[PDB]
Amino acid sequence: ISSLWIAKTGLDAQQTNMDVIANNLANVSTNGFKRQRAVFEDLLYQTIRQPTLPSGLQIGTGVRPVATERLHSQGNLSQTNNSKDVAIKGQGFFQVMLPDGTSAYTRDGSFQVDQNGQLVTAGGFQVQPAITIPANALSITIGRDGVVSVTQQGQAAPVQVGQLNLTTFMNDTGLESIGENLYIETQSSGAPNESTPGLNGAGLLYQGYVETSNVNVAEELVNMIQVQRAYEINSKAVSTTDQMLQKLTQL
Amino acid sequence: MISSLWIAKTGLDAQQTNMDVIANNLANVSTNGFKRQRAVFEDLLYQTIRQPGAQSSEQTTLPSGLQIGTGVRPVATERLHSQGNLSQTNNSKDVAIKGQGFFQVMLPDGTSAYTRDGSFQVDQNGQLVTAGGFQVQPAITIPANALSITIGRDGVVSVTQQGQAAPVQVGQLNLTTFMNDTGLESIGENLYIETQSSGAPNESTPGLNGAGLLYQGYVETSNVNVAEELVNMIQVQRAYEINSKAVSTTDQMLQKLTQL
Amino acid sequence: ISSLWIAKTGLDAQQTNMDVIANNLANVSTNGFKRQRAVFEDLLYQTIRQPPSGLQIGTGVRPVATERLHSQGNLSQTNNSKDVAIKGQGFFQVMLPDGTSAYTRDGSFQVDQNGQLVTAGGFQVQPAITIPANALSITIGRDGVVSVTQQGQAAPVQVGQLNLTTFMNDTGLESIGENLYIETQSSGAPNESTPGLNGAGLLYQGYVETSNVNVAEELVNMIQVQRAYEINSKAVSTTDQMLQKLTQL
Amino acid sequence: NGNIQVGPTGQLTIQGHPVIGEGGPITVPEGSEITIAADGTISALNPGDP
Repeated sequence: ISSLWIAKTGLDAQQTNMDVIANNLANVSTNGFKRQRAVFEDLLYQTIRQPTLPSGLQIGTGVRPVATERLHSQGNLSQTNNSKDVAIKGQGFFQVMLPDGTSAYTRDGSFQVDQNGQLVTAGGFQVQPAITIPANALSITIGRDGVVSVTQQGQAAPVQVGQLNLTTFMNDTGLESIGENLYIETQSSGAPNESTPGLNGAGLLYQGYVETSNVNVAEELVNMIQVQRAYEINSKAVSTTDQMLQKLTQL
Repeated sequence: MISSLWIAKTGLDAQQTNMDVIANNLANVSTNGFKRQRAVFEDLLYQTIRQPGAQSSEQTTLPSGLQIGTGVRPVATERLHSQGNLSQTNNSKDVAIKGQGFFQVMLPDGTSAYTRDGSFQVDQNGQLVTAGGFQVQPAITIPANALSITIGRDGVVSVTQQGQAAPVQVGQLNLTTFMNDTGLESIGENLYIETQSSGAPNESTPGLNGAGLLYQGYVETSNVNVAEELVNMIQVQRAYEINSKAVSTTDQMLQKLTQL
Repeated sequence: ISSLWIAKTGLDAQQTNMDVIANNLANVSTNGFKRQRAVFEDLLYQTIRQPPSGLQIGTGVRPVATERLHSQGNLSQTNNSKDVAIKGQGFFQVMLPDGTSAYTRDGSFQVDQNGQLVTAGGFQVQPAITIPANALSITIGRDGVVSVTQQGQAAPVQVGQLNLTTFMNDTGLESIGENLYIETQSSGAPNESTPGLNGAGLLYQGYVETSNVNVAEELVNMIQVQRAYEINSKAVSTTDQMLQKLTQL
Repeated sequence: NGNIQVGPTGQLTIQGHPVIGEGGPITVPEGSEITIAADGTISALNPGDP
């Protein structure tokens, strides 16, 4: 009956809530991960048209998960004590080049250099614009302005080797996540703005630090308690409807 | 079973791998030349339900649609190849390195490995070996009547013969550099082998062409930060705590569904 | 009735999964044990013919295989001069009492009363390696050459070579218990090689390889298995009550 | 019955005898990934496109 299916919708809503909470809680300690929250939304409302009338009667059905919005706030820093790694102060992303040629955007700083010296990101993806470290680089220096340089043995000056540009978005909430700590542009995100860090609303760069995920674990645990209780409540509704229908079909 | 439980299982596995790495770091303090290792994680699939674009009305746009996501797949372990803190061992066979560079060693199978460990030894035939008879490259054979050995800052290894009032030069000890030190594949024994990621090896005497310098009488310590490892261990235990909490919560949900 | 049998096949599949999990969890702390995983498969499909061009109802599930995970287990230090573990691929070859050959990735070796190297149960390793009667120290190098040290003789007499054997298919082997595998037609002929060459692994002396069983995986798996069992029992009860209401009239 | 289906040719069908919208029967590309609006507009993404 109608009660059974609206209670099913409630159960599905709570289950998707728990899925979001679980992905949040598992992805703690994932660098640059952004917490996610599910926004729900009630379904159609049945109008029982009456034969004045300060309020009509509407039965209403269930609930639907309408969105998951990612909180794109600033995460705490972690001292990786690694020259390659870099962190972002404020808005912005590092653009990376996928194997197929389409560009993705990651706000992750765990960079490396491969055999060809390209600054790649833990999975081989080449950052953009390309930076090629020379063969015997003694050190790598990344200023807060993003310009990256190296110091060569025998030379008393940092030979500038590249510029590490950030990318800002109109609505970075609306980006689509494709796993691998990568996001890609969508109709809802608008065109990217490829800008020098520290300018035009972009963030700055920290060398030797990596941004931790902004997942608040206490909030997640309290949300888990809510989800468990709500699931048990809706299961009670399902059971009550089942008993009601039992007594109906008995007669 | 439930989308929740697989996600929580991936989270537990990720925390377990992270604890494995922390334990390997913590056990390898007081190992010469060991490089601290750290795990880099990576989120899995995202099951898209409503496309984040996909204009809803003829005008509206539906910003930030519904996508769920799973998993915490650990993508890599980077190895921090920073200079260890040298220690005054005052030993005549123990040599440390200052800067980039690896000793090359001939494995008995005929292939070459690379070690940042100068805790050397001299065997029957006079060779410089390294705690297991792994003969270095290029070979260095001490004369049987040599008395004391010295290794200059430039790798020139020479001995004092008996009666001879001169340090005759016996061998030359050169290093090797990889344009990606991190991409080496460790095989135990404090040894690394060349892979495609590290790139070709450039062998040169110390000092020249980016290599470091050689310090006799010193040994390189493991660059393991004890306090960092301890706080990592606390944080990992609590993350495992919480993920098992999520597993149990999903269990309770499912069980209440069963007795329905 | 129909749903009853298909739900029973579900129950049987979950029971097989729990049997595999129990065997994994029980053989923890067995040197060289390879954890087993059950791969299930759905049964045939009934096709209701439409006068798309039809629909399929399907029936139950069937356990189709169990694969063994032939990864490398953690080493454990035992201070025993005879225990040996393997770095990488390869198996020790042993000779069953009847005369045929089994293969074990378990290196808790001993010497019997005649000096032969046997394996905790008395099966002779191959090739025959016999320790001299007055041995002081036994050494087994990474290359498998086992040698002993006699009294005062300041030179190790080479006494054997402890080869490994590698298979084209590690998983195809059937286990006959007692930490022993024997070649099957799915595994291909053994490739007998010295350690460290041609793909075989090295040997570590004084260490035994442990089981590659992940207990967190198995506890979560047991959660899943118990919940699935209860769910399938719920389906069985539902069908049973439907048959109540059917026969009441 | 809103249980819409896509055929191999890309013809939207609530159970065959297909659906009618803004003219005759609606057709979508083979790579559907269809999303339907809050007011009916049907948008499609070829499953390997930006």
